[PDB]
Amino acid sequence: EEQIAEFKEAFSLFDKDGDGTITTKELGTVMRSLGQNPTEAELQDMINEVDADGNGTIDFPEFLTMMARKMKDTDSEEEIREAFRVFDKDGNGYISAAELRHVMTNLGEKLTDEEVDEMIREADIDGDGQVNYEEFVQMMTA
Amino acid sequence: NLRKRIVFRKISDVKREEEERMKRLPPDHPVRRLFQRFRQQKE
Amino acid sequence: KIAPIRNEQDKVVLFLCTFSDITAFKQPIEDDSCKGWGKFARLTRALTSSRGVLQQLAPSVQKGENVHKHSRLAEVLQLGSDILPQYKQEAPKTPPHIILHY
Amino acid sequence: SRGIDTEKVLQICPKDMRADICVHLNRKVFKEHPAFRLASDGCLRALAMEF
Amino acid sequence: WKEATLAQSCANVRALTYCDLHVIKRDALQKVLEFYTAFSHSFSRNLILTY
Repeated sequence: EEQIAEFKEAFSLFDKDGDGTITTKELGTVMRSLGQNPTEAELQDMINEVDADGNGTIDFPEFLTMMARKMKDTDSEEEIREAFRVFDKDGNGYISAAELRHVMTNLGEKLTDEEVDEMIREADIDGDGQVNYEEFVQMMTA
Repeated sequence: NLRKRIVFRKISDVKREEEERMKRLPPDHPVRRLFQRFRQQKE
Repeated sequence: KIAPIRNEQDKVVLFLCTFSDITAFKQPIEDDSCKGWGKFARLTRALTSSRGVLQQLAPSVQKGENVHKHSRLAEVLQLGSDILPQYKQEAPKTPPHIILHY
Repeated sequence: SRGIDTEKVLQICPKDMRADICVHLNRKVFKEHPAFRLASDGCLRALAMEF
Repeated sequence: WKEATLAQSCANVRALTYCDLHVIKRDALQKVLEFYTAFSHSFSRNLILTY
């Protein structure tokens, strides 16, 4: 989910209008620059279907949905990303001991505090009190 | 003893846990099996 | 584009092949995509180098294809200057009409 | 190098300063190479003493 | 750490430009990595040689 952050430059380059959405003038300009001249009604229906609002303004989620649909990520990557989303209640991409206790209590698989701390240490590699992406995936690989 | 080390909790952490519980996984079968395997290995 | 390099011993030792993407300015071809415009956006998103300062004036103008290819090839054509050492221990030769103080 | 011995300057300082100096001198390889991005402080220092 | 044996160099390596190298001996690296098993379990997987 964090890989889509690089699309910001592409959106800015495509949206030369500078009004926060793709304008008809910008579409015509880029179309003429590229050289191809398809049907105008084709572009109208394409932008209407792409844009969620459908009022001629293209927003970020309109392109984000298409990018996500066309991504077709790997099953293991999707599983690990979903697991990280569900463990991190705050959604900041960080896992703490208290979050581990909260998810353990919610799931019902409660463990003793010593056991939770030992699991944290087993996942911990730099020994400062953090659990990271590569740490968890390396623990899962074994 | 430098080799031996103590385990503990923090006041702010337990306070925020109490606050969170006041404002209170069922389909998490694979990670549940993961936790079971980790507990069995630790046993 | 390919450009082999010679050697100080009068031989060819190394090749040099350069690369560029023109996906956004060519005929659109797709194999398996969710939508046509989605595939178009995916293809155009990989043209950052061409869409940069190399051809930044393209959106402001029209029918710029007559100069975009020349602009792209101009940078590649300079590789002959980098081929002057010819993979050899090139000494720092003194410029003309300047004499060493020793 | 002039009339300065790097080894002697290192041995003049105590162990903690020596380790910190070694980390600073070799910091390029740790911070750029991805293989060292999972390094704890102890292992990082034990390696830096040797490079 | 994997071969656990010494081998003959099969090719020469030569300098081109003024370069700086950061060299580590085999014995000290092996001792450190066997000391830090948790670090080695990721160091072996992440470190890939160029040649």
